[PDB]
Amino acid sequence: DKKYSIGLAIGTNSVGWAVITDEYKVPSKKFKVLGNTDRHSIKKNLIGALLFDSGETAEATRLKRTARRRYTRRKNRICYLQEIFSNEMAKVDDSFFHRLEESFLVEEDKKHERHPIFGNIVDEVAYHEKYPTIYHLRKKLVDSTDKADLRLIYLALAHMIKFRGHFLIEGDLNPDNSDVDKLFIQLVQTYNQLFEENPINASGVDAKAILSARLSKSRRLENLIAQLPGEKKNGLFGNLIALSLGLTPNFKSNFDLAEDAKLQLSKDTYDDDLDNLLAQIGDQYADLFLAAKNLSDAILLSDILRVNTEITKAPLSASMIKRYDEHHQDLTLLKALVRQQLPEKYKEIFFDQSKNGYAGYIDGGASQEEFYKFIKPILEKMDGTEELLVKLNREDLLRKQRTFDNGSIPHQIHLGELHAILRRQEDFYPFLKDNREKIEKILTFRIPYYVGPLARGNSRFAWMTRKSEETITPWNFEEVVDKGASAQSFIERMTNFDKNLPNEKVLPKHSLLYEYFTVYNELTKVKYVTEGMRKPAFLSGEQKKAIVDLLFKTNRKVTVKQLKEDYFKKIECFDSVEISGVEDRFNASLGTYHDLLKIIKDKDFLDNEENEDILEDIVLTLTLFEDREMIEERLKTYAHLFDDKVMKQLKRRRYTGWGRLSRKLINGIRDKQSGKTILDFLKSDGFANRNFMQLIHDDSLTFKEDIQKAQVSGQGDSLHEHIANLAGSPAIKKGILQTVKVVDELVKVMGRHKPENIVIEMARENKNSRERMKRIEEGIKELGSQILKEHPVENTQLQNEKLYLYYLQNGRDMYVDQELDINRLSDYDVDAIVPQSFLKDDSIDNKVLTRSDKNRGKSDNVPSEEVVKKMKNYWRQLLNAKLITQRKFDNLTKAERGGLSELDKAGFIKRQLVETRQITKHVAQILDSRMNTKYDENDKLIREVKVITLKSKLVSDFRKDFQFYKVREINNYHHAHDAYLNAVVGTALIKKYPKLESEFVYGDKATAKYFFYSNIMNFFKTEITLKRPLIETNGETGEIVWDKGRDFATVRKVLSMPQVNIVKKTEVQTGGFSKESILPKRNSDKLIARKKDWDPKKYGGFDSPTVAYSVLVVAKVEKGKSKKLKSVKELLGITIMERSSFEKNPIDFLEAKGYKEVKKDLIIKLPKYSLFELENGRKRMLASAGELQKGNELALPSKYVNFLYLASHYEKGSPEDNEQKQLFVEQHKHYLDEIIEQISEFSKRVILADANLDKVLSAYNKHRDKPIREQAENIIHLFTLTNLGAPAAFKYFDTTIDRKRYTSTKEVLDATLIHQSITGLYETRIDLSQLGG
RNA sequence: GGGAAUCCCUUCUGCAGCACCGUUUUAGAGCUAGAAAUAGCAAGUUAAAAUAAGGCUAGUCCGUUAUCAACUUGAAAAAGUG
DNA sequence: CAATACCTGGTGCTGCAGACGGGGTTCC
DNA sequence: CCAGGTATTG
Ligand SMILES: [K+]
Ligand SMILES: [K+]
Ligand SMILES: [K+]
Ligand SMILES: [K+]
Ligand SMILES: [K+]
Ligand SMILES: [K+]
Ligand SMILES: [K+]
Ligand SMILES: [K+]
Ligand SMILES: [K+]
Ligand SMILES: [K+]
Ligand SMILES: [Mg+2]
Ligand SMILES: [Mg+2]
Repeated sequence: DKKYSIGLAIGTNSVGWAVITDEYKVPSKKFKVLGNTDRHSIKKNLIGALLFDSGETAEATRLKRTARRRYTRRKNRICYLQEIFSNEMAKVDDSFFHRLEESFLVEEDKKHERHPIFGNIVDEVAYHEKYPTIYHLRKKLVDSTDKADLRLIYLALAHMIKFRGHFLIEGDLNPDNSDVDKLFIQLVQTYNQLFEENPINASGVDAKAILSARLSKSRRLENLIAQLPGEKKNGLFGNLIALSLGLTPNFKSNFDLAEDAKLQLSKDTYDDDLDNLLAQIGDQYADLFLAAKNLSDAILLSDILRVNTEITKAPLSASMIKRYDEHHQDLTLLKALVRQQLPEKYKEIFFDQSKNGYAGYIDGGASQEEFYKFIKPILEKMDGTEELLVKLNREDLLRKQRTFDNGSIPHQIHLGELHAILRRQEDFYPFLKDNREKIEKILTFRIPYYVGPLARGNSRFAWMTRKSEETITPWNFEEVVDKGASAQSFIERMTNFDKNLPNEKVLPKHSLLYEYFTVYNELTKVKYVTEGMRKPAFLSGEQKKAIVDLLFKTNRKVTVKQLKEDYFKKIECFDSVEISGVEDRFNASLGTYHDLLKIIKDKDFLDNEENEDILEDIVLTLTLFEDREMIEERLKTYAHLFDDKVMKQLKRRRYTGWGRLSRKLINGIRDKQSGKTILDFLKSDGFANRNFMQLIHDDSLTFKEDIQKAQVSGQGDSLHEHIANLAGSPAIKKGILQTVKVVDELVKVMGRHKPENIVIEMARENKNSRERMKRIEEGIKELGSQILKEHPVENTQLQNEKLYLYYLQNGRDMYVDQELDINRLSDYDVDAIVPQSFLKDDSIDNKVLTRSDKNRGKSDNVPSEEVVKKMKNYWRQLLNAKLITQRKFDNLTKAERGGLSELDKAGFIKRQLVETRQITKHVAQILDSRMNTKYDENDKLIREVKVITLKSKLVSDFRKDFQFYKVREINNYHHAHDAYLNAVVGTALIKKYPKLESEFVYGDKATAKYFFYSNIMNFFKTEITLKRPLIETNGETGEIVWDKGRDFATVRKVLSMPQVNIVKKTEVQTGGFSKESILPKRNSDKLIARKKDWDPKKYGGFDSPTVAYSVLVVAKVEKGKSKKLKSVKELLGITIMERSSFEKNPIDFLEAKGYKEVKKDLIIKLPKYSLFELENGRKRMLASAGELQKGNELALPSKYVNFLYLASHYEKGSPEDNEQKQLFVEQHKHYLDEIIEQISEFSKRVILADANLDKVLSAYNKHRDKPIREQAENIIHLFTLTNLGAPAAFKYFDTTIDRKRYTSTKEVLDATLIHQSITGLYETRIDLSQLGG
């Protein structure tokens, strides 16, 4: 009675729970029932499962929040411009902005004339005739010298400001890198300057048309190279052109380089990458690569601007007008062609918005892509459509001006047109001259990402600090906003403090002191032996100093070969030396030292300790800030120390990331007796050579004492705060908090008696096609492969394992250097790099596509050495293209390092059994600290409750070994059953082997451990491979842990119990008010106004609102023309938008809806999934205010569940055991009819879907000659009809059963409402029939 | 067992700053023949404004995450109840 | 009222911090 | 993908 344990199964949508006794039995209690029914108590088994909707991330909320801010600020830009235009526009047209503001209104509601620009129909029609698009007006106002109407000037400037373009490019544009011809010519000039003996004849080469052509980068490269005889695309000039076109050329073979020189102008590394390449071949080639960069800028701009820039200063608007003119010409030609050749199709093409013709393209919902797909065969079917087809395949036919690709347009182009119009019209309007830079600033200004929202103490997201308390504008931003303090707070609010010194900021990752620390920390544990030496020796202080000065300060990376040859041979005169503590090359390195040595070119400055501070500060500025102007402002204090050239090169250098220790810990605090810092000991510590860990843990030093003193205790978090700050998915965090609440309630159930053990098991948890396609595109263009050209793929298709592996392997076998056939993927094998017997990893990271798995070698180990020798280079190419990860490459190449040792296999099995994920440890810590709170005489924790953590494989193997099978589709009982089995297995496992507590309980020979952990669960078995007692006891205590004659029967009876407390968490719905779609006007009271005065009957709006929670209303409503009061009882869905109004005053809200004399005390708040019971135990859940969900569980008996598992081949064993299971299936075939009858009785009692049940019965009687396996597999599908929750469709073979929905909630108003606690053991039942007259 | 620093990374959480579309109502004089029903043709590419209703704290801020059985108290926060 | 069937905001970019899981060097 | 809103049909 008093002693019990708890089993828990923590999932993303469920928390299973069970209470067990000494004999692994589940108790049952009488629980009091509250309410107004005649039932005063109820018998409950202490087993169940809480169900809840998934916890959501904050991402969608954040995207909507930032979009909201962007809409507000766009409006503010327009408002700034209008404030500038106010007075003079009032002189010209005192209602122009008023007409713009009310343009959306219907004429009935307009307070001014309905024509926006000019206020009369003649002028308006004339305007549209002269300027059919806004880009016509923009080009005119840029080119013309005449004084223009102020309203048209405003419209042009406002159109530029409202849709200003991206900010991906820093600086200014059109810096004479505009022409592709001239930059190509200059690239030829530079190349011919370096290679006089090998010049290129570029005469007659139309570089403009070739490089700006609308074709793939590689195709344009091929076109240009074809125009150059004796020049190949992978030559030097070909690689430069490929770099300008945006490809990833490898300049290695061009310059006979050893280090691969892959360059892409888009990658962040290029600025350093080039500097690396230029380090090997010299700086004579710098001019060449920079000329190629200029050419790249030219080609990128030629993508956007398709017009000659010498006829107009508005090339973008001119290109839009080109779109318009070609659209007009081609539409005229297409209309004439269709009239002549296909006159019957003309109406469908140009009049039917429902079809994807021109009518649906302009008036319907047809996109440019859909319109091209619809009209492609029509153009092919006709004659004279040759050039129209050319334009269609170029995606340049009948184009609009506002299109999806206009995202390419940089803001500098709109800025050029804006500045041009201002320059034209400031000659006539003085306020345009005085406010020119102001309007330009309105277009150009961005709030920096490091500043955040410009709040004033009412934003939990803001961090900006102001230099003065006044309104921030785009023009006073630098003066009002403290950009320095704001940018510093942006980082320091997120960065960790030193854990050893909690009040000390952490050093920058690339700090010189930090890398000195890391290098000395690694170097102090290096040992070496020679011949005459008796014992390996540490490196002395002088030796480490010499190694740093000779190797670490002359090479970016120091290898063990460099250590042996460049020091031990050159200095110590050793011909042979054995090194330990480092393999291949040192992990740490003085990278910042070499960066700054290249930049400032003063090694003595870098080595002088007096400059330490300065250098540190500099790196800090390069790490703390990312804006080059702010970096310049901060480095200005050291301008006197370096040349202007060095200062510029220093500006361009930037670092990211932070270390993990503070400067005060590394080189600040000093040991009391020695007076030496941590770094001082790392540089020299006699013959002990203590490292960081030893230094801060040595009781003979002051470091440990000072670290203990420096720790501070912050304000303790709450349970919810602690769980929220955990590192994990918000879904599993929701599960964790629910688990803790379940444990608290269970302890209260057991009379505040704490359990003996708590066994917890956390489920392994596994758009995305977009990320996969991004990976494959990047890796293939980085690879330089044409696999996407020769074989096109949709991102969705990549959800196929084998095809995704095909593209990740560039269509090649991973074990044989051969090509694979896409059409033969069904014949190929997917192989685990490390076998799944050892590592149960089914990720693409551990899988590989090969023709035959036989070719991997031996199945017991990692791929053989022969395969590695064959395929290592191909694997390295796949690695550098990110097509395979480093771990995948290392597992693939482990055979050359000995392959899998026996220790590796032992560790793999141990991993399969012992849980090591950090989040599970955090849950165990939470439970352990809540259960165990007292301390003993030695002030050590008293662990009354053992928190055991198990992995899912233990209970899964238990179920499969002792035929306690699970079928998830039958019902939700399997969560509770998993919890029960977790408790049983964990308690029994630690009872049998107490020494396992260290492995399995929270708190403080390889063949032998492999054998042991593989045979840890054999004590449950009676006979193993190739016998054991029926009673299993503990060896030392003699206590019984498992009775194989009685306890298995207990587990069976527990899993057979029909009454299981499955509780669906009732939740108030939150989030969006309704569907986002802005529907057109319609006569319906379902439409919701998008603005207070926008009557949806005239303006359209939203519908489909989400009900936050329903409310039971008992009141009277007026009836008929007489308004006679009639008593009612009904459900009112309070929408999310209505919730605040309803809660502020419920009576006023309800009376506004029409209810009179509302019984205030009878108002019942009913969230989603509110439980109601009707007749014959039939239950419903509240799906909404006008729909219900299935509220019952189908407790299918255990015999039928195990039969369904075995018959369907759900998941083997000995062939004799296989045939025993097959013979049992065939001997119990009648279980099929018995299961169908169980389902039918359940559906007639509870589901009440006459049509669906009859159709299912007909479908079952139709496929009775089908194989037993397939019939069982589809019986599994049938349980969707009876599953708890929302109805859904399901297929029995090819017969589709659509969901029967409960579109009415009238009945629950007279049924019994059931309020359940979190476990469901405590209930309050309210007979709703006793409400209302 | 647990933990630390470094290397190669890997995956995910949280935050800020932007762009392009979409949609919605209005504006872009449709014409001719019919009494009209309708028929024959012309035309189409653009813009304004909104983009959670809105809020007070009035900021170039905030408004979709997390958390929530019932009951007794409680203004609430919370505690308590089988 | 029951069956039925439709519908459902999307794309692209920049910058930053952190923990996580897992191979390796060294330690507590 | 779900699964609740909506209108159409009856
Ligand atoms: K009017
Ligand atoms: K050629
Ligand atoms: K369209
Ligand atoms: K190494
Ligand atoms: K930085
Ligand atoms: K100077
Ligand atoms: K919520
Ligand atoms: K939700
Ligand atoms: K509940
Ligand atoms: K590690
Ligand atoms: Mg707004
Ligand atoms: Mg638009």
